[PDB]
Amino acid sequence: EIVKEYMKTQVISVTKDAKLNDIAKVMTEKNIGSVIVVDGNKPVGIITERDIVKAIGKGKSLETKAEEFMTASLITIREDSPITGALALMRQFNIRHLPVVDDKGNLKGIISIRDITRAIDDMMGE
Amino acid sequence: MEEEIVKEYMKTQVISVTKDAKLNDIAKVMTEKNIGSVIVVDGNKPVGIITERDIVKAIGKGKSLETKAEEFMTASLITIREDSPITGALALMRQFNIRHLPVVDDKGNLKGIISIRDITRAIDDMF
Amino acid sequence: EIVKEYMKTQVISVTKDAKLNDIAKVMTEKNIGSVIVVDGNKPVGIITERDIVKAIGKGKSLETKAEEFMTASLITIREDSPITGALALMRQFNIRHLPVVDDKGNLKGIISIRDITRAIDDMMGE
Amino acid sequence: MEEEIVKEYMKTQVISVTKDAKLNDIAKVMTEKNIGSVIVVDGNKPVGIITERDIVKAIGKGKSLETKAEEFMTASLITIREDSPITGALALMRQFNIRHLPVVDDKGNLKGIISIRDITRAIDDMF
Repeated sequence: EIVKEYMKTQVISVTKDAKLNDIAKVMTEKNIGSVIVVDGNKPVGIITERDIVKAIGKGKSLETKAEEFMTASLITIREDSPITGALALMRQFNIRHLPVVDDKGNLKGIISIRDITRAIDDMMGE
Repeated sequence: MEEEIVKEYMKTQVISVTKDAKLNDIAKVMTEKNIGSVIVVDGNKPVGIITERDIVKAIGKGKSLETKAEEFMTASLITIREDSPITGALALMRQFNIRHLPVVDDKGNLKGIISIRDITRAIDDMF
Repeated sequence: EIVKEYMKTQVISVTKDAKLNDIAKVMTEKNIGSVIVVDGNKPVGIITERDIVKAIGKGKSLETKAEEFMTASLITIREDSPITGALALMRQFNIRHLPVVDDKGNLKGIISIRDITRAIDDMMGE
Repeated sequence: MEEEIVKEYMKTQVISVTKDAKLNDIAKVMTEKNIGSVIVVDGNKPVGIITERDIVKAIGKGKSLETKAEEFMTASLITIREDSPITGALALMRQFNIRHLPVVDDKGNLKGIISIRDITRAIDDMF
């Protein structure tokens, strides 16, 4: 089983200077719970619904920039990689989400631990 | 065997906020308690629920940090008494196509939350 | 949801005087884990793989008759009944299996608690 | 984070019978311990497994009550060390398309049983 068959297809992202309220609006209209923060050319972080609640919960304003409340992270994975490969990286880098790119580097999707345990559920004798 | 009752399978010590609690204070509770939702109460009685998504949605709609709970929560008055048999909670969940139900006492006050998973565990238990 | 959509289709049964070793042979060839014991016209009990192991485990011989090691029970349910109806009977009569019959009384199948919890799993917003 | 290891998620205190144990004695253990299967060992080392179905099958094939464990068990030498990382057990399960694995110590002796559900729980835990 590969990342591609379990990741959530998603090419939308937001810049490191994007505003929290604007980010929230994108996620709401696109109907997504997580989003990759890119420093123009590459992913530099991830933002989930929990990160937005936590940011407000810590005293940050609705204008706070993405880079100030996202989970900073540079690691990515190829969509062709085995899911167990994604699991290993999430563990080693302590992250619940992985931006998924192609052989060229273009952002294709995002895969999370939920997807991993799911793929496991889908896969036996006693 | 006798019927198992909600009270013995519900998750107690749930977190709630009043219907006029402000968005920022609610986000603060969820952040400090590390939870993904809270029950909104009106004088101890459940009137809705606020999830992380409800918060993000309200912000994405331009609501300020002072927005009251009742203005952006998911409204719901569906509840089940703690003295109710397990299957009673099940019948209510099916009827309203929902996985969780606030649990109240005979006076209508919030006591806990029971989920569809709690129900199957109760079935497994008695068997 | 009704019993019929979750029960295991099965019209085979064994008599109350049937021998344990013969019962075991039927279940093995038909590849089933449970079986209804009938007193000719109606169900009078149930026999599962566990009952056969338990019978041997208690000192009974391979020749032991069905009625001597089965779970005695006369209750049945219609295949058209709602699953919650099956759950109620299993609870009230303390049994993990229910012989399923039709409007005429013919043995159609057997439904167990596993089927019930399964049907529940298959069925929502948060 | 470091890798979780089999030892911390395996079910210990499992029941085993020797490879020459008789069918009736094995059935007696399973009945008295109220379990659905036992590990068959050869000098503490796992050589197979006997489930309720294996017992019924042997009887249905005319085997007597004195039939030895090794004659009707499901033979299997696939095992995983208790010091192994969780994913190691996972890789072995996938490879052999099986949901459970006997766990042994460095000397090959039976210590427990780890299942695919234990693996997902370990994943949920560390996350």
